[PDB]
Amino acid sequence: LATKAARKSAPATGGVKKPHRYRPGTVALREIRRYQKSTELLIRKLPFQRLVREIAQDFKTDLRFQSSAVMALQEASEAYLVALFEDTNLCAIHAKRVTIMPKDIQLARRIRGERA
Amino acid sequence: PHRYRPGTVALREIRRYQKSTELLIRKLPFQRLVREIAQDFKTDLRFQSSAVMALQEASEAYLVALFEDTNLCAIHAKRVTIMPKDIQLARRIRGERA
Amino acid sequence: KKRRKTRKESYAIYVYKVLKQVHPDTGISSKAMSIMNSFVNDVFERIAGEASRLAHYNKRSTITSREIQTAVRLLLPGELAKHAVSEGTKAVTKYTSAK
Amino acid sequence: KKRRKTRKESYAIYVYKVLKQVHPDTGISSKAMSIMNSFVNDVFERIAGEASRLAHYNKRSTITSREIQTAVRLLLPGELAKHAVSEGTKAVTKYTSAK
Amino acid sequence: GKQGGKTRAKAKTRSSRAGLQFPVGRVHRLLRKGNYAERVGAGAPVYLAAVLEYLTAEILELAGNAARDNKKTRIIPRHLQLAVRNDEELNKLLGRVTIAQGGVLPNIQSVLLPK
Amino acid sequence: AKAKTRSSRAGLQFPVGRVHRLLRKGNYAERVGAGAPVYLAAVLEYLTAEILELAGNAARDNKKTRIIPRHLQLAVRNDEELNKLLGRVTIAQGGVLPNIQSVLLPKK
Amino acid sequence: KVLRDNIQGITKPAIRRLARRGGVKRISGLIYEETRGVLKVFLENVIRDAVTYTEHAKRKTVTAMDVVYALKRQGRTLYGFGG
Amino acid sequence: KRHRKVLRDNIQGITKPAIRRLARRGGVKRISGLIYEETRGVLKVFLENVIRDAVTYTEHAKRKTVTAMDVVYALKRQGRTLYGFGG
DNA sequence: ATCAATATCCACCTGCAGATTCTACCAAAAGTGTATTTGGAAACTGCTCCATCAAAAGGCATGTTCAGCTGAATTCAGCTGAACATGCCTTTTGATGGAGCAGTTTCCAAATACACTTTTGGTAGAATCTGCAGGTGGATATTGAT
DNA sequence: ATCAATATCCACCTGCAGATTCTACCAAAAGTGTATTTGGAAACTGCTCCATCAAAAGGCATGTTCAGCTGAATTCAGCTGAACATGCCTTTTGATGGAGCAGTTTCCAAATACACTTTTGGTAGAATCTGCAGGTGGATATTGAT
Ligand SMILES: [Mn+2]
Ligand SMILES: [Mn+2]
Ligand SMILES: [Mn+2]
Ligand SMILES: [Mn+2]
Ligand SMILES: [Mn+2]
Ligand SMILES: [Mn+2]
Repeated sequence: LATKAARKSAPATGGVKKPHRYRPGTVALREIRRYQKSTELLIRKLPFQRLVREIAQDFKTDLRFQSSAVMALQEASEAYLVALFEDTNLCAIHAKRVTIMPKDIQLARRIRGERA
Repeated sequence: PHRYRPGTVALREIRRYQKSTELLIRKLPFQRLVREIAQDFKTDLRFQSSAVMALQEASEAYLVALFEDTNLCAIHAKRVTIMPKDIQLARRIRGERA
Repeated sequence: KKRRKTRKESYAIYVYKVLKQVHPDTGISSKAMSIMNSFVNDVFERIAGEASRLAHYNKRSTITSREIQTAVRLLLPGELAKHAVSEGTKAVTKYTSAK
Repeated sequence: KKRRKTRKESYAIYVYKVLKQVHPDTGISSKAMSIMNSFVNDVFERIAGEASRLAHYNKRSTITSREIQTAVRLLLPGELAKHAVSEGTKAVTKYTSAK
Repeated sequence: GKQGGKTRAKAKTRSSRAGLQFPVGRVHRLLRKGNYAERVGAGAPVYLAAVLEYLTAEILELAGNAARDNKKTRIIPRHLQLAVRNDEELNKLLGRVTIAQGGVLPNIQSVLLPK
Repeated sequence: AKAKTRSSRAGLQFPVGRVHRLLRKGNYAERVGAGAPVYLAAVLEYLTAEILELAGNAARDNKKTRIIPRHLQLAVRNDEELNKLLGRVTIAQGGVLPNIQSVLLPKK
Repeated sequence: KVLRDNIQGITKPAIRRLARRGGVKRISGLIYEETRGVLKVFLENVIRDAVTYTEHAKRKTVTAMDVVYALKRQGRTLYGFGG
Repeated sequence: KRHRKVLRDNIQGITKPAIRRLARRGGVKRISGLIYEETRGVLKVFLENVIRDAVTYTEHAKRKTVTAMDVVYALKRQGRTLYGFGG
């Protein structure tokens, strides 16, 4: 090559930019939308089964559990935790914040009558 | 002239009302209110004197506590002045609205 | 050895009949039916419970359609209570029409 | 002549007897007594209710002191319950042991 | 006088008489074995059965719609949750009840959305 | 034989014969054991003593002989366990416990 | 000042007294109307049940018993008017 | 030796991401770093309470096996009625 | 306001899990038909416990003035979210031994079912008293001003 | 800091209002003494269902880096509630018929209890459907840089 046009023209496609990022909070909303649509449980089944067994064993030893007794506990456990968060959220928002804090969790329960 | 600062008289009123137990709404107005509402449910009703005292006891007991929770909400929001937002939030978390 | 059965009643077939009445071409998973079954029993104990207490409150020893009716009114919210009562009375009236 | 009764049983005299055992020199407002009574009825109803349930769960026809015990274990907070169990067992034992 | 336990006429269920799908026979029976009152009259089960049936029709009509909405034919628990939580009255009635595998209604607080 | 009530035997003040009659006619079950009413009676009485003890004390603190509703309330909401046991229970003419959120006290 | 409404009968100083027992120090001007509404819902719910008990009892008078029973259902259990 | 492994610290099986998921369904957009430990505590208590009652129901039935029925009854006591497991 | 970069649809596809479908078996239901028991509607009648009036009483509505508190506006340290790399540990498919629920028969301890006797807690005045709530006096501790 | 105004204590003091002890009257419990019944425990044992092992693979969890933007701190004004001084309109406080809430007696519709006959829902085992969950691929939004 010696011809007319092409001479060390390395900077031709300058429109190709570097990386990509979602602004903080965009993904968090994507996830909310995501989990609010589903019903699958969200705590890893085995770890949960173990916590249950640990607690139970510390109230009474040598105990057995129906697979479903454990599922029943998980179902109740998350249903409870999820609702707790809805309230917690509301408290944070009341303080004109967006970040839930323990302070909110505790106010939610105080009003609810769990540690009032 | 003499004059107490805003929030002082309120403070000793808290101290006084917390100490006592007497009802605080005026009996007749309450009597009238209870009867007015009941008429919507069934007409020509008599109310045992004790039925009304019971309702008043329950109602005030209810309101006082709602004011407790309401206070916590306001304070939660770095305030001292309770507003409607505070009653509403509390009723939501309590399960009466949410 | 022996022939060891078990037996555990449900409202399943009945939930199903009604199911076919409202939406003729729709089905229901076993999990959902389990739930429908829980619901029915729940409401049943709630209504039967109300009735129970209502009867003692009045030194009554029998629970009749009348106890059930106010139990329903005490337990079911607005429009739903209104409709259950029509259905209840309806059924009772028709039942007693049998000579 | 007259002839008209009604009758109203109440836990009042047993309450009073107990007051005189703890604080022999302390009296009690009429309204205070009305609260204590309600209280005893309440706890009575709550306990019997729980024991009722225990029996059905286990397909049993009778509510024995075992039912009362666990019913108590469920209904009362830690210490209160611990003591109520011992008091309970004490009464029943003392009853059988001697007649 | 046992000449009656034979030919002609023939039985008819009580649900049949009431005009119901639900088990009047079974319901009346459950009322006795649950120790609610000493005695239980005949109309008691008929009524209760009418009410229970009625309510299940209400939840099923509502849930079946949720089924249609998500292009499904077999109602699943999520359809039950949606139906209940979207109906003010059913929501009230089952306000202390948790339907396993039902999830929650999608709802994001306004102040959480972007600019 | 010269009769002496069940209460006497179980060694308690509360009426065993009554708790029994109540349980039967309560529609809680088909049958009722001989010991259930005794057990239950013991429990009712015991808790009754618990509250009276505590309220008796409240009276003495307010320098009073006769126990009134306020006394029962102070006794109850001042005890972690009895308070939990009565958390959804409101005692008429009992009022509340003195308590003011610190954020509200005077600045100096 | 003559032609009154009943819920308006529950006056500002009364509501103010309630709040104080609740430990409130400063109160927004809008709390009174808000409170009256809460009280109305409270009374409505309870009385509806009480009167329902009244009617069932074939009575034309609401007894303290009816009020108590209604409260227990609201989960508002009250001591002092029965058992 | 017969059997048995010691169960301890399983509360940490409640992973940061699992709790973050729960919050999301709960409609929570942002979370303070101190929430994970709070939530663990709150849950431990929730569980002890249901398990206590449930296991109490068990011991009463003279059983060594906790059934769904146990859990279901323990939950109705706490006012947390669960549908779906033989109610 | 474009374009690029990802996420989000959304209908098409079909392989498997799980509904829906009979065959039959059977036991507990549920129903049908005399006989016996009784709970409560129903009519009255007395006796409280209400709703109505009047006078007699004590809190509320009002309007002014200013302290203080709530928000608004500004700033900035860092927490917390987004993304990325790596390696574990949950999830899954299977299979086994055996604890331990859950049937079944089988009795006796305990419980219901009258009947008879004794006692006792509730009630209705009737008289007796007593704890203590309002009232006083006067000291002293807060509160707010200068 | 020094009063000066109020509020808040403490010690008494005394009347009335609502606890007391008093007596006597039953019916209703509750105790006792037989008789008939039965719930449910013990003693097997058949047969779900739980605990436990294994072993391969993929989906998640952990840990780290980087900086957008969020909470928290500071400041400052307008303006919302608090405190205040009393007349006035309504809420207390009692008396006075009479409406119902209840004791009481009666009488039949409705509930039981008992014993056959009979219809029906639960289930164990196999056989055949069939919504639909994942897998794609590519058309359709939704962000975020610029
Ligand atoms: Mn790339
Ligand atoms: Mn100035
Ligand atoms: Mn790792
Ligand atoms: Mn004396
Ligand atoms: Mn200025
Ligand atoms: Mn004056």
